[PDB]
Amino acid sequence: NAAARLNDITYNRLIQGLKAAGVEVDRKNLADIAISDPAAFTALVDVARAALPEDVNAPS
Amino acid sequence: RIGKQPIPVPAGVDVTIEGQSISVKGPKGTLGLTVAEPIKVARNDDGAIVVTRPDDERRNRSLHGLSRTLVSNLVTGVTQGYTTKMEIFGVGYRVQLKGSNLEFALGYSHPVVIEAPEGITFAVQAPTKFTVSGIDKQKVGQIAANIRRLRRPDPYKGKGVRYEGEQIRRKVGK
Amino acid sequence: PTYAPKAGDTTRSWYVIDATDVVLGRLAVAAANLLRGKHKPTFAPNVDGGDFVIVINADKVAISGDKLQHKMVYRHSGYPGGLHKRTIGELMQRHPDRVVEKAILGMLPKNRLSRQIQRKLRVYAGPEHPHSAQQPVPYELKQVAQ
Amino acid sequence: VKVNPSVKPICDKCRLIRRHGRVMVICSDPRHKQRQG
Amino acid sequence: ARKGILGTKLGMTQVFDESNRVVPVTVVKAGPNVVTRIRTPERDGYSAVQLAYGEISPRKVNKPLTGQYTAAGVNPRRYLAELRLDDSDAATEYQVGQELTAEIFADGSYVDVTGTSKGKGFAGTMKRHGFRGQGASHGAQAVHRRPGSIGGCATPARVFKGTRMAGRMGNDRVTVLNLLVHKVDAENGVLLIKGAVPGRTGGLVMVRSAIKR
RNA sequence: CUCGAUGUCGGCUCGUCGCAUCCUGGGGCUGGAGCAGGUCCCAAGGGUUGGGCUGUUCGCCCAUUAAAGCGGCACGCGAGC
RNA sequence: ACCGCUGAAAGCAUCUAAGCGGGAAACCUUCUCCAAGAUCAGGUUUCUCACCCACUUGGUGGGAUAAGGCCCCCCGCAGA
Ligand SMILES: [Mg+2]
Ligand SMILES: [Mg+2]
Ligand SMILES: [Mg+2]
Ligand SMILES: [Mg+2]
Ligand SMILES: [Mg+2]
Ligand SMILES: [Mg+2]
Ligand SMILES: [Mg+2]
Ligand SMILES: [Mg+2]
Ligand SMILES: [Mg+2]
Ligand SMILES: [Mg+2]
Ligand SMILES: [Mg+2]
Ligand SMILES: [Mg+2]
Ligand SMILES: [Mg+2]
Ligand SMILES: [Mg+2]
Ligand SMILES: [Mg+2]
Ligand SMILES: [Mg+2]
Ligand SMILES: [Mg+2]
Ligand SMILES: [Mg+2]
Ligand SMILES: [Mg+2]
Ligand SMILES: [Mg+2]
Ligand SMILES: [Zn+2]
Repeated sequence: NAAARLNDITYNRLIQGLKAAGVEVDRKNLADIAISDPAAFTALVDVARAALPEDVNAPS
Repeated sequence: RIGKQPIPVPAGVDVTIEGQSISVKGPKGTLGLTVAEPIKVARNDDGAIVVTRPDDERRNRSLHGLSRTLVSNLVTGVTQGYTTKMEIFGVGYRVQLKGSNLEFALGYSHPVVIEAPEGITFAVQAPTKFTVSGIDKQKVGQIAANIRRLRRPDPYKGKGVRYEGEQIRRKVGK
Repeated sequence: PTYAPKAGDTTRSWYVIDATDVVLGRLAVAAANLLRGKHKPTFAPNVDGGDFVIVINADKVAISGDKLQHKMVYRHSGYPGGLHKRTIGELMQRHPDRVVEKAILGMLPKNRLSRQIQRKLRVYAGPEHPHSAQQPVPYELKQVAQ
Repeated sequence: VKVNPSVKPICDKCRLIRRHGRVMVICSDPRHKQRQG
Repeated sequence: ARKGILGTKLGMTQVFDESNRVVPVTVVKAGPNVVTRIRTPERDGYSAVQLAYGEISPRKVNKPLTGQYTAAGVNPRRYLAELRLDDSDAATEYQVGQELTAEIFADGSYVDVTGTSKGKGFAGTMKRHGFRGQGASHGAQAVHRRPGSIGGCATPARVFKGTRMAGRMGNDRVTVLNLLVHKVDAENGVLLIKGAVPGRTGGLVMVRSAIKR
């Protein structure tokens, strides 16, 4: 949640976009890339932002 | 009805608007007033004052008729000032000046003095009649109401201080 | 093993928050998150990470006009009938740096280490702060859209 | 005033207003003054 | 606008006035004083004046305290206190080195005399606070001077703070207000103050001008 | 809840709190002339006496007083009497 | 509590919705006392303002001093 809000996304829409893109990384290793490799965490936030739907409040 | 109406300017030599502000000057001194921000003010073709509003709210309709009868009470008192004529009733009750002040004899054991504030000018016309004069309508009626309450109301003998033309209530007593 | 911060790894910084048209409860939350280091991905709840917060213009914080009349601050002295009370409106005249401070301290966890975290807060009433020897970067209140 | 939790006008020239968050009855006759409480 | 002096209570005598009434006075030696320091708001945050009183031998004063007098140019005195003024008007009528003798007070002025009350030791509750005690007969068993109850019962399960109990009494700063000056005596440096003054005979006394009058 | 124990009424000593105010303080109405009153509203800062009779609480009485308030706290207080 | 001034929504009127007053032994200051263990441990001042040794050279252990204080001694109207 802290490493997502520096890449201006919430934890709410990060787990949604990773599931919509098919990235099955567990929360242990996703909170260890957040410290030990902050530049590859951003490359995951940019995938969870593209697979997220165009209007997240629109009915599905 | 009030507020959808223009306010004339006889002289009004400094009718200015600087960020929702207003002033007025003429045969008397100057005044100042600040209008609440949903109400705007401008000048008409004749130099007249017209105020507007974003329509149909409870909070905007109340301030619209409010902020017309304050601007019209600025341009009145600068041109034609305000006087309140007051009468002293009761035997042995009178009024004098001592310089700019005004001393009363209202049946007490001490004289009662009224220090006139910065803008209120006193003038007696008789030993039991006087007038309170000034330019701001809210500031004149505040000082006149301080003189009205100088005695507890006595509806048995009618003694006290009154406005002219008003009729107090009366009881019969013994 | 998950990350645990060693001693000598918590870097710190200085933030100044202008309080000119900000409500008392937004500005307390954003200061208390910033004192504790919630915004840093090396957060651990037993380690005092987090930064130094300066709050200038405490006398211009936005309080609703019906709270200054009615919201009360209660204190008790231990003596019988020693419940003394003030209002917010009669603390903002005397001590406007205590109103912004008391709102922050109730939002910190009620433990030993928050007595060490609250030493990193300076609250000032005027627009001038004496800590210009450091370089406090200004901090505007964000909201991440969603 | 009379302070009672039911107020209503008595004569035909009492007026029932609401100032400062309470309902009161103002009139020219002084013994018709009322407020809720 | 608030005159003050330090002095020594010398005891009480009696004297008569012009209406042939007897006046119990407390002789105070409002001795010569000297200023030694002026507190200013631009330096200290308040406004006061120090006052030095009393003859001491210059070997009994240690080297930190001595140099505080060397900056003022004054020989070292025994006592050293402050006279609290209002927010202004200190350095307009006090200078470092001035001599304040006893005739700054007039006759018929009203003064406030503060001091230090006499020690009464560890005192009980019929003396420290005026408790009535129990009876002296009618069966009363060993509670003649004891306090009695000290609380409620299981609500509340405590004694409230400030409950008047036994302890040490005296040695407190006690200010007595609005005492009348009967006769100033600039020949001897003696103020005749009508009434009682807190302290033992020989103790330090601050005589300030009253404000209640 | 307490029976392998939670001591009962009154009085003495020491208290603290509430306001549903007895006094003092501020008021509206009065079938308030004045003096005294009635009724309602605000107000808990301080003050609220000593005796006769009764184990008494309560109550009647005596002499005063600005007035002699009403209640909670194991019907406050027996490792205090 | 209550008495107002100016004034709309509601062309009038209204103590109020904008705005401003008077107003009690209650509340806060003023007077008295405690109080920087107020761990945010404050302020203004003056004084000393200096050496030696050992070791794994460390914000390291000991030793000896300065300013100053304590103990002992003569006592107190300060006091278990
Ligand atoms: Mg918890
Ligand atoms: Mg009101
Ligand atoms: Mg003794
Ligand atoms: Mg005594
Ligand atoms: Mg006795
Ligand atoms: Mg025995
Ligand atoms: Mg015995
Ligand atoms: Mg017991
Ligand atoms: Mg048992
Ligand atoms: Mg009455
Ligand atoms: Mg009440
Ligand atoms: Mg009482
Ligand atoms: Mg008081
Ligand atoms: Mg009781
Ligand atoms: Mg009882
Ligand atoms: Mg009992
Ligand atoms: Mg008993
Ligand atoms: Mg007052
Ligand atoms: Mg002190
Ligand atoms: Mg210190
Ligand atoms: Zn009527």
